[PDB]
Amino acid sequence: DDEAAELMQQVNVLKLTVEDLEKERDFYFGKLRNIELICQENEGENDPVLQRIVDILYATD
Amino acid sequence: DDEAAELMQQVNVLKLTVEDLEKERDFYFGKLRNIELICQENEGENDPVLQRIVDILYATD
Repeated sequence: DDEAAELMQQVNVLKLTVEDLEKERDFYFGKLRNIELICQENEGENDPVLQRIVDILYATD
Repeated sequence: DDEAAELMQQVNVLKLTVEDLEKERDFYFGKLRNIELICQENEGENDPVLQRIVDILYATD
């Protein structure tokens, strides 16, 4: 009685959590992609500020 | 036998998924915050390109 019900509730909770995180992850990622394009389109400016933004975008750690 | 075991496996899978998404969500979010600061520090430039980046950062949809 207990065990299966407890796990089913946990699954439901984790499913809602994953859905919210997925949407947030995609929302933020979308912004980064839009920003990456803006930087790319203006590479001809030789702007040090965009270089900083570019380096942030491509950083691994 | 089946039910409880099936749900326990699903929980384990969802836990791993949430952990990965959380780290990705935070990774991307961190970049956006760093970029927001770069834009803020250079607001005195009146640069239309940074205005575009700022508007992307603050967009809701």
